[PDB]
Amino acid sequence: PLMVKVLDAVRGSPAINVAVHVFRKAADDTWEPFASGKTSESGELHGLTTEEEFVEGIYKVEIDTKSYWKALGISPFHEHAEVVFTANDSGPRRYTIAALLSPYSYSTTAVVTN
Amino acid sequence: PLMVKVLDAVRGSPAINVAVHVFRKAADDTWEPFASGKTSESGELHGLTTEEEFVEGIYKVEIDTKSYWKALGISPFHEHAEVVFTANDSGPRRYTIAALLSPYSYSTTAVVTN
Amino acid sequence: PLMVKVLDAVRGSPAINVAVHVFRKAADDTWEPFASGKTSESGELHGLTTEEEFVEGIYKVEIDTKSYWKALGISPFHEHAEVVFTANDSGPRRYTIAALLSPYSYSTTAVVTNP
Amino acid sequence: PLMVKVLDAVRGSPAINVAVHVFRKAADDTWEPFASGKTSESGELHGLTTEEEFVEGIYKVEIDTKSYWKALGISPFHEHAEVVFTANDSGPRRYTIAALLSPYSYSTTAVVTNP
Ligand SMILES: O=C(O)c1ccc2nc(-c3cc(Cl)cc(Cl)c3)oc2c1
Ligand SMILES: O=C(O)c1ccc2nc(-c3cc(Cl)cc(Cl)c3)oc2c1
Repeated sequence: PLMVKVLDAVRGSPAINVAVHVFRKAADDTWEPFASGKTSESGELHGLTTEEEFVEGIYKVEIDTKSYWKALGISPFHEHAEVVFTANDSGPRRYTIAALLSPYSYSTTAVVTN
Repeated sequence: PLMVKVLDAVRGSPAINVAVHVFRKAADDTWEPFASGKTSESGELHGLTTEEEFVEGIYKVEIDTKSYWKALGISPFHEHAEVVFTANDSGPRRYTIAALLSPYSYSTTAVVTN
Repeated sequence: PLMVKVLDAVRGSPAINVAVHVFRKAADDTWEPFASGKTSESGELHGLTTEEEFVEGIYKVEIDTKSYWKALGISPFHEHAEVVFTANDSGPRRYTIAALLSPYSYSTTAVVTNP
Repeated sequence: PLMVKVLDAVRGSPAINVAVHVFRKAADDTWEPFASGKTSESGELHGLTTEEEFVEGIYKVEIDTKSYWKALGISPFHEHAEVVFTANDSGPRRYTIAALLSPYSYSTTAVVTNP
C-alpha cells in the first residue's frame, strides 16, 4: 500500500541506498516510528507496510538526502526531505511517494491509485 | 531502450491517454517522425522503439499536455511539453523520460540506466 | 536574510496568503518557534528575522500548503511542505526558500547569497 | 510584458548568463525569431519585448540549458528547455517564465498577471 521512489536529478539515475524513515503521528502529536529501509538499485523501497497495518492517519516520510549527497562527495543544502500527508480510506488504495533530488532542491509528488 | 512516463500533479495519478510523439533530428535540422503512442493506465508508454532503431542522435519527445488538461475540463498554459535530448552510446542504455504535469507548470527528468 | 516565495502551479500566479512558520532547533533538540508570517499578493514573505537574530542553527521552514489549498476549497494531499537546513554556519548568508505548489505535489529550491 | 527567470538547483543560485531565444509562430506555421537575451547576475532577463510588439500569438521560449551547463564544464542531458504557450489572446497580460535547472532535469512554471 506504500512505496517510496527516489530519483537523482544530477546524475539522471535512481537514488540508490538512500535511507528512508516512515513515522505515524500519535495521539499526543509526536511522531512514532512506523517503517524504514534503504532504496534499492531502482531507487525504490517496497515492503514498508501491509494493508492491515497502514490505517488512516498522518504519516511522515523522511528521506536522508544529506547522507546521499555526502556519499557522492557533494555538499547539499537540506538536512533531509520530509513528506507529510494523510492516508484516507475514501481515496485510492495504493500510495507511491516519489521524490526528485538535487543538491539545493527537491520535488515530490504522490501517485495514488487503485 | 526508450520509455515515457507522465504523472498528474493535480489529481495525484498517472496521466492516462496522453498523446506522445517522438521525433529524430534529421541532417537538415528538421524533425522527422520517429515513434508515437498514448500513455497507458499507468501513465507509461512502452514499445516506442527497438535497440536497432534507436541510434545516437538528438530526439524530441512532445507530450500533448493541452489536450490532456482540456479533456479534464481544465484550461492549461502550455501548448505541449517538449523534451529534447541527445542519445549517447557511451552512457547507459535505457532511457526513461518522466514528466510531472500541472496546468501552468511541468517538470521533467531523465532516468538513464543499464 | 530570510525570504520565502511561493507560487501556484494550478493558477499560474503567486500563492497569496500562505502561512509560514519557521522553527530553530534548540540545544535540547526540540523545534523552537522562531518566526512566522504570511505571503503577500506577490507570493513573498519578507521581514521574518534580522541578521542579529538569525544566528547559526538548523532551521525548519514550514509552508502551510494544506491550509492554503483548503482556503481555496480544494482537498490537497500534503499536510505542509517542510524545508530543513543548516544556516549561517560559514557566517551570515541570505536565504530565499522558494516553493511551487500543486494539490498533490510541490517543489522547493534555495537561493543562497553572500552579501 | 515578458520576463524570464532561471535558477540553478545544483549551486543554489540564480542561473547567470543563460541564453534565451524567443520565437513566435508565423502565419505559415514557421517559428519566427522574436527576441533574445541573456540572464543577468540575478538570473533574470528583462527587456525582451514591448506591449506593442508582444501581440497575440503562440510563443516559444527556448532556454539554452545545454550551453549553460557546458560553459560550467558539465555534460548535461537536455539540449534546451522549450516553453510554448499562447499569449495575449484575451488581451495583454504580463508573463514570467521561470525555470529551475539541474543537469538531468528541469522544471518550469508561468506567472501570468493582468495589469
Ligand atoms: O512510480 C513510479 O514508478 C515512478 C516512475 C517515474 C517517476 N518519475 C517521477 C517524478 C518525475 C519528476 Cl519530473 C518529478 C517528480 Cl517529483 C517525480 O516520479 C516517478 C514515479
Ligand atoms: O518571479 C520571480 O522573481 C521568482 C522568484 C523565485 C522563484 N522561484 C521559482 C521556482 C521555484 C521552483 Cl521550486 C520551481 C520553479 Cl520552476 C520556479 O520561480 C521563481 C520566480
